[PDB]
Amino acid sequence: FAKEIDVSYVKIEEVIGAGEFGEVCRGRLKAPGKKESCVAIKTLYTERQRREFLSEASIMGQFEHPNIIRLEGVVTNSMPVMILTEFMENGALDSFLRLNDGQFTVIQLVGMLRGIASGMRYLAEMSYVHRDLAARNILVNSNLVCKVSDFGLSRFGKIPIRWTAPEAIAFRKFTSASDAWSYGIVMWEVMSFGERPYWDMSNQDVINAIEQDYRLPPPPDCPTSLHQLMLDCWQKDRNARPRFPQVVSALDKMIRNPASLKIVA
Ligand SMILES: COCCNC(=O)c1ccc(Nc2ncc3cc(-c4ccncc4)ccc3n2)cc1
Ligand SMILES: [Mg+2]
Ligand SMILES: [Mg+2]
Repeated sequence: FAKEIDVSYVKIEEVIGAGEFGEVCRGRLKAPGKKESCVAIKTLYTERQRREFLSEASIMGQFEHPNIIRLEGVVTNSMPVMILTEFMENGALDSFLRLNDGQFTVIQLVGMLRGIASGMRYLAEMSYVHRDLAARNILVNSNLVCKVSDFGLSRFGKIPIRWTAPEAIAFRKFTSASDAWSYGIVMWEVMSFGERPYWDMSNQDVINAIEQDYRLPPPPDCPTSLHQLMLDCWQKDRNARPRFPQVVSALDKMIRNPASLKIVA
């Protein structure tokens, strides 16, 4: 593995959350010749489960981008198995926004979406299909920088219906274009300050609604240009959806022309 670290360099500070295979902790990483850094630690079962859990670390270690969670290291030679990443002070974006409901400006929200879109642009360029892009899988640092998290080389836990493109649900064809659909859902989550997508519907109702041309309405106070970008991401034809460089360009144009963001339906 790339970034194997001696367990003596890690001090676990406190449990900060619950992950899929175990606890999420905050800790301190101090390696010889390097400054001490704050880390988030995921601790871990069968051999296939261990290889799947560690597959997150394998791919994360091959990415380097300001909007992609940074791998600091892994503990595999010793037990328990750990994945260490940079610590993100504000945690998951959906809960962060619910805590701060209506407290960030449209320009700040657009900056967060631009950061997510830059991370996705990088992944699509690397031919990496996320498949689980959702606000709960975005982490936020003290400066409000949004980073894509939740990596893995495993195949579908269950398909996250509410965030998945219709061709991906129906034919299990996951592409950067189905991630563009998911990104549209993330835009809606952000502009709604962490509301659950299709909150008043079940998974089967969502599958039926989407197939029957229903699309999420603009969140309260959402600029029309942002809801139009959502509708573009939600085109039934995957080839008609904007690619991530187009998404970033559209958001940069909004940031540059804030008067456009004043138009609300
Ligand atoms: C005492 O607990 C109170 C509740 N917890 C928080 O407020 C909280 C705040 C910040 C974060 N930050 C954080 N920072 C980085 C993370 C990184 C991962 C991760 C992802 C993939 N592989 C390994 C780790 C998971 C969660 C992560 N969470 C988490 C919880
Ligand atoms: Mg780089
Ligand atoms: Mg996932």
